[PDB]
Amino acid sequence: TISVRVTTMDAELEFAIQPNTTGKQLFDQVVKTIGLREVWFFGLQYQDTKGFSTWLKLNKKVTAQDVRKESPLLFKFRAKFYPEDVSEELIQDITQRLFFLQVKEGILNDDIYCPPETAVLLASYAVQSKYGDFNKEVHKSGYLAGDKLLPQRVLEQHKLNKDQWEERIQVWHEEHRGMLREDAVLEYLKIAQDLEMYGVNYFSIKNKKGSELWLGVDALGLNIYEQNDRLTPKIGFPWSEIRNISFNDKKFVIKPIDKKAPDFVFYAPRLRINKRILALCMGNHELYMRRRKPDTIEVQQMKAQAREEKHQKQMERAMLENEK
Repeated sequence: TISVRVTTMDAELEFAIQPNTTGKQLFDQVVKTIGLREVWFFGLQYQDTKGFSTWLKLNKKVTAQDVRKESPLLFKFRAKFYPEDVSEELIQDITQRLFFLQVKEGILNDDIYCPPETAVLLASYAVQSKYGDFNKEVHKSGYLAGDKLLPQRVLEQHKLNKDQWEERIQVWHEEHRGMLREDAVLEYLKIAQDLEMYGVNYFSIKNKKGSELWLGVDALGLNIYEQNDRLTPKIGFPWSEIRNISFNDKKFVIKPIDKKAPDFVFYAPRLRINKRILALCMGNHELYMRRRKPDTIEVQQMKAQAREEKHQKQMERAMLENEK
């Protein structure tokens, strides 16, 4: 039997599996352990035998995928898909917290572009989540001096020092007094989800002519970007307009729903990456159609459980808040 370590954005988990264990059986233990039921967004990422970041396929034996000759096997539990609207679609506090931490990681390392003024508001919600209500006795000058709060490109391209950035974040921290940490997490996600790069998987492609471009795959559809501008799509293909996505030997074809419009063609060189593109397209299209049908009874019951858990946590805080 095989020892496994799974890291979420804020937890270490240890498991032992049979060598016959599928992805789905390992994944099911992870989500049961952390109490996550919104499982459709998530997957297990690992570094393969060549050092490439790889999604574990749930419908295959773990040890048959290109996992390393390590012990224990290491995985990262991460969101693979994003909702169109966090308010509507992230039901559980755990789901909200794991999206929050994964997105904030990508904001702070400059993976997800964020203008300075937005970075300050995001940081103010991250502070409310970490520290709770501002109190001028504890949150003295320097209270944020030890925190990674802004993207490096925001800290670089300005001549404000550490102290001036902390003062700007504090103004908004003070404004969030009375906000539950979980409500700050949600307000963070509501701002982040409107960023141009939020929830976009980028891939390096060419058109027929050989112009170097980017493909974006996201919740809403496909986008084509100029090489030097990953913020503004030059062309958009909503999932509602895509009949089929396929590739054969570097050549991708996007067939439209309107059978009289032409196909869109692009080229991507790596078989490994082309499979990953196809999997994100099929996964994003399936969730696009699913969120346009009515909530399953299962989802209604998760919504109920979440609302009751939230009501219960309020009662407990009411009881403690009262004692003194």
